[PDB]
Amino acid sequence: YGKPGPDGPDGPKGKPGPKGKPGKPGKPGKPG
Amino acid sequence: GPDGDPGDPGDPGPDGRPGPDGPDGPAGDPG
Amino acid sequence: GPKGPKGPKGKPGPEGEPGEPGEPGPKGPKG
Repeated sequence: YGKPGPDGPDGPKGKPGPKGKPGKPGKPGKPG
Repeated sequence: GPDGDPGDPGDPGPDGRPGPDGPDGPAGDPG
Repeated sequence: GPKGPKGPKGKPGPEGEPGEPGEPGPKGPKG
């Protein structure tokens, strides 16, 4: 029989990740 | 004999990682 | 002459894009 066939193509790109988590809460305000 | 057929497509890539954190909140207002 | 063996499976696709940025952090408590 003949030569082995060429490698198949790369798979498709995965889906985008989830939204990031919310930022860190601000520090407490100054009494002043 | 003839060359073999092309291989199957690879698996789908893994879904992406989570987005970057939101920006840190500002400090509270003064009293 | 028979056909050669089918080629290797493709490699895994690219990893997905990272998600969109998270929401802004809340303001700190008032002083």
